[PDB]
Amino acid sequence: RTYTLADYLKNTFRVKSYSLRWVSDSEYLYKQENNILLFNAEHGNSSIFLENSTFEIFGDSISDYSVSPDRLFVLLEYNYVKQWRHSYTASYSIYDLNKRQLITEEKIPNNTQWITWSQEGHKLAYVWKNDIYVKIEPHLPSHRITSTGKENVIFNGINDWVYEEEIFGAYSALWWSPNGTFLAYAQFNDTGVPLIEYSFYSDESLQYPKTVWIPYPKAGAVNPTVKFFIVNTDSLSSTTTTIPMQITAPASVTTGDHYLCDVAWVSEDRISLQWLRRIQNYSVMAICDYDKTTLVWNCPTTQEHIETSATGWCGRFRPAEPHFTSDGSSFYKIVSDKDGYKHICQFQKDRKPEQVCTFITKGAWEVISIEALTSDYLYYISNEYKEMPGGRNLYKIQLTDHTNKKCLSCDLNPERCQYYSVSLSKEAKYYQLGCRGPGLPLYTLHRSTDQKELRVLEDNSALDKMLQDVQMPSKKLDFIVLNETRFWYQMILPPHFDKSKKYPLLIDVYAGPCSQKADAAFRLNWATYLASTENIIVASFDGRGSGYQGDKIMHAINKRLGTLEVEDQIEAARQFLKMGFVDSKRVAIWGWSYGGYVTSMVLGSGSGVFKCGIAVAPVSRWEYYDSVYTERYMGLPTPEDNLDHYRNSTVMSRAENFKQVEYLLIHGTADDNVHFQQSAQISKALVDAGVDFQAMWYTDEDHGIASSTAHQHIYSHMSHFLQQCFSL
Amino acid sequence: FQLQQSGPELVKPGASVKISCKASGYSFTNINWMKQSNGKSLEWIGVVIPKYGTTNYNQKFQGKATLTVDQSSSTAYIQLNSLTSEDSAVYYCTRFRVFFDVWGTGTTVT
Amino acid sequence: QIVLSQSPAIKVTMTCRASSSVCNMHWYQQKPGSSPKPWLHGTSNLASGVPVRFSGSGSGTSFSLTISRVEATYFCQQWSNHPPTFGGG
Ligand SMILES: *[C@@H]1O[C@H](CO)[C@@H](O)[C@H](O)[C@H]1NC(C)=O
Ligand SMILES: *[C@@H]1O[C@H](CO)[C@@H](O)[C@H](O)[C@H]1NC(C)=O
Ligand SMILES: *[C@@H]1O[C@H](CO)[C@@H](O)[C@H](O)[C@H]1NC(C)=O
Ligand SMILES: *[C@@H]1O[C@H](CO)[C@@H](O)[C@H](O)[C@H]1NC(C)=O
Ligand SMILES: *[C@@H]1O[C@H](CO)[C@@H](O)[C@H](O)[C@H]1NC(C)=O
Repeated sequence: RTYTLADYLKNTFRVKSYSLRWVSDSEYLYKQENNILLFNAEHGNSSIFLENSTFEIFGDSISDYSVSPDRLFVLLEYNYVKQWRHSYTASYSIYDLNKRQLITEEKIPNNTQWITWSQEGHKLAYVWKNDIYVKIEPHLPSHRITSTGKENVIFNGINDWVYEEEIFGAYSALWWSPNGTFLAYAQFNDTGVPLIEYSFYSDESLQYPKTVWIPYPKAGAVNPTVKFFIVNTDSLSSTTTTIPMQITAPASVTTGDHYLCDVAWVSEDRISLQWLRRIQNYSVMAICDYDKTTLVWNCPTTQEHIETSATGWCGRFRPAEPHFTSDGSSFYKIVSDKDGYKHICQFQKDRKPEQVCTFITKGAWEVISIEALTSDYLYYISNEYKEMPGGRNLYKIQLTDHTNKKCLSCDLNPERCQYYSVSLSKEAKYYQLGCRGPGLPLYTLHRSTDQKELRVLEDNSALDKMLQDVQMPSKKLDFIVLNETRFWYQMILPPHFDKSKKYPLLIDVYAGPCSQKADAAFRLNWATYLASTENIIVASFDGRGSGYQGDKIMHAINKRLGTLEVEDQIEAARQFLKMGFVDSKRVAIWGWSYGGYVTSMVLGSGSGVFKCGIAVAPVSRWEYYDSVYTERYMGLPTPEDNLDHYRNSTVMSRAENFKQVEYLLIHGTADDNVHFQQSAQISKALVDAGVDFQAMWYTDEDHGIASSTAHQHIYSHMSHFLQQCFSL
Repeated sequence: FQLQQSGPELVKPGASVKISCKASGYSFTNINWMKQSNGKSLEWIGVVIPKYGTTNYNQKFQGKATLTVDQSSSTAYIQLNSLTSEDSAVYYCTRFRVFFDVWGTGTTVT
Repeated sequence: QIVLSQSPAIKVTMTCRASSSVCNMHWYQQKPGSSPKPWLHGTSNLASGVPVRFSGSGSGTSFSLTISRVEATYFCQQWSNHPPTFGGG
C-alpha cells in the first residue's frame, strides 16, 4: 500500500487544519458541521452563532460570511467568480442576527469587487464598478465616495493587476480608521500602461474565441501611477458634498517613478504610508498627522524615516510592516542589520540624524514576522532555534528588559514540531498555535501570560490512523557546506530508504529571490507520490538568492538572475551525487514559475548532469515578466543600466544545449501572470535550433492550472514523462 | 417522508389565496415552493427555514408569495396575492436537504 | 440568472449546458399529472428509488445524464448560483 497518484489527486488522505476567527479578546468563531459556533476561551463553553439552515436559504452558492465587530449583522457572500490571484466579484446580502431576516432594503449591488466592515461597529465600505461607496448602517442608502471609476483605467479602493500581484497581495486598497472616522484608500491610473492581449476559448458553444486584455506593465514599460486619499465618513451627508483629502508623496520619491507599498493607521488622527522608488534600493516611510483646524494631513520630514540598501533591494519583497505602540510615539519594524541579518528595530516618530533605529534582537538568523505588540511585550516568528533557517518558532521579547527573551514553542514537542504559526486574540490574552511540520499538523489553544495549553483544537488523529498502514516517505532536512557557508537542502526519501542502493533523483526547484524550498513543514503532495510509489528521491536546495539567511546570501544574485542560483542548483545535484546513493544516469529537475525558468536554464547549461526536465509556466526572458518584480532584482532593461544582463539570461540563447536533454514544456493558454508568450518563444527557439522536445498547452488555464480536471491531467502527464525518463 | 398538500383552489382577478403543504414523517424544523405553469418548466419562488421566520425570496416575487410558517400546526403556508392569468399554475412544495429531497402533490390554482 | 439549456428534447443520453459554471447538477424525472421525484444529485449520485442503469457526468458548463440500456421528461436544476434554476425538459 503506497501513496498513489490517485491519492494525491482525489485528496483521500486529508490533512486537516483548524480555522478560527478572533471576535474579541476571549472569544473566537469556529466552524463545525457547517454551523458557525462561538467559543469562549476564558471559560469552556460553546454556543451556536449561525446555523447552517441560514446559509441554505442561498442553497450552495455561499462562498463566505463576515461578521460586524459589534455582532449585530453578517454579510453572507454568494456567487463568487474569481478574477486574478486575490481578486474576484461576488453578490452580498446582509443577515440581521437580532431580527433573523435578510435586510431587503437598499441592498449591496451584484458584481461587488470588494466589501469590508469598519474595525469596530457595523459601518460598511464597498467597491463597485471601480468606485468606493459607504453605508453608515445596513438599512441606510449607500453614499458614493468617488466617481472617477473606469474598467481597466482608474481603480479606487481596489488594486491594479501589478499592485495586487506584486506589492499588496490583495484586491483591497481601502483601509478603515481605528474608530471609523476616516476611510483611507489608494487610486491607481492605468492610462498608458501597455496591454497584454490573449485568446479565451471558453465553452464548446462559443462560436468565436474572445480576446481578453489586461493593463500589465513589463520590464521597463510605462508603470501605473498612484494617489493616496482619506475621506471623513462621519460627515457623510446627501445635503453636503463629500471632499476626500489627498496625502501627497514625499519629495524623495516624487522625483521619478514610485510605488505606494504600505498603509498603517497608528491612531485616529495619525496614519503611516511607506512609498518606494522604482529602483527599489531606496524606501521612505511617511508618518502623517491630521491637523483638525484646517482638515489637511501633514507629513513632516522630521517624521520621515529612510531605509536603503547598497547590497541589493529593500525588504524580502517590500519594506516591512510598521507595528506602532499604543500612544503612537514609537514603532517596531523588521529592518536589515549591520551584518545583513533582518531583526526587529525600535524607531521613534521623530528622526534624530545620527541614529536610525535600535536593534532589540540580533544574531546569524532572521525575524520572520512581528505577530503582536502589547505595552509589556512583542511576539514574533523567528528561525533562530537550532540554527535552522527553515524552522519557525514563537518568541516573546519584553519591551522593557530585552534580556527577557522567551521562546514559547521551542520544546513543546521537539520531535513532532519544528515549524510553528500563531494567531493571537484582540488584546493578546490568548493565542492558537499551529505546528505545520515535520509531523502531522497540530493546532492547540494556549493562554498568553504563562503558556498553559487550554485545549487541543485538532491533532489529525484521523489522518494518522489512515496513514499508519501506508508506506510514507521520510524527510531529511540537513545541509552541505560550499565556500565555508552552509546551504540547506531537504530530500523526500522513499520508504525504507537504504544508502546501499542507487535511486533516481528529481530536483524540485523554485530558486527565486527570497525563496525557501527546504524547511521543516509537512506536505502531502506529488513528491510523496513520487517517493512512495515510484522510488524517486525528490530534493530541493536553497542556494544563493534564497531568503532568511542574511542579505549576503539573498542579494548574491542581485542584478544577475539566471547565474549564481542556476549554477547553485547544478552544484547541489553534484553534491548529492557525491553522497553516493543517487544514479548519475537518472537525475531530473522540474519546476513552476521562477522554478520553471531555473529548470530551463539548468537544462540549457550543458552541465551534463541532468538528463531530463519539466518547465511549467516558465519565465523565458526577463523583459516579459512584470515591472514591480523583475526590476526589483535586475534594474531597467536599458544600456544605461544592465541591458546586457537581460540579454545574457534568456532561455532562448541556450537552445543548442537542449540537444543533450529531454524537455517537457507546459503552459496554460489563459495565464495572465507568466503569459503563454514566454513558452511560445521557448518553443520557437528550440524549433529554430533543430531540437526535439515535448509540450502541452492547457486551454483556458491560468497560472495555477487549478481546474479539477486540468490539475489531474498535468500531474498525470508529468508522471508519465518521468516514468519514461527514468525507465520506470 | 411525505407531504400531503392541500386540495386545488379557484381564484379570480385581484384576490389572494393561501395554500398548505402539510409535511409529515420526517424531522420538520428548510421548505421551498416552485411554481409550475402548464406546458412549461419549474421556477423557484422562495425559501422558509421552519425553526425561525427566516425567509429569502426571488427577484420580483416581492409582494406575491408571502411565505410564513408556524410550527405547532404540522404545515407551511404560501399566500399568493392579487392573482392574474399568469399566476394560475401548478404550485408544488418541497423539502431542502442537499437538493429537493421530497415533493408535495401540488395544488392547481386557477 | 443561470440558464440551463437541455439539447435534445427527444443508451440514450440527454445533456445540460449551463450559461456559467455550476459546482453540481441535480436531476428530476417527471411524468404527466404526477409530482416529480428526485432522480440524480451532486452531479453523478443516483437518488434512492431509481434503477441502477442511470448515470451522471461532466463538470463546468457541460453536464450529461446517461441512461444505460433504456427501458420503460427529465429536468436538470442547479443551486451553485443563486437563484436556483431548472432546465426546459
Ligand atoms: C447542519 O447542522 C446539523 C446539526 O448540527 C447537522 O447534523 C447537519 O448535518 C448540518 N447540515 C448541513 C447541510 O451542513
Ligand atoms: C459562556 O457562559 C457564561 C456564563 O457561564 C455566559 O454568561 C457567556 O455569555 C457564555 N459565552 C459563550 C460564548 O458561550
Ligand atoms: C490619468 O493619466 C492621464 C495621463 O497619463 C491624464 O490625462 C488623466 O487625467 C489621468 N486621469 C486620472 C483620473 O488620474
Ligand atoms: C541604487 O542603485 C543604483 C544602481 O541601479 C545606484 O546608481 C544608486 O546610487 C543606488 N542608491 C543607493 C541609495 O544605494
Ligand atoms: C566560491 O568562491 C569562488 C572564488 O572566491 C567563486 O568563483 C565561486 O563561484 C564560489 N562558488 C560558490 C558555490 O560559492
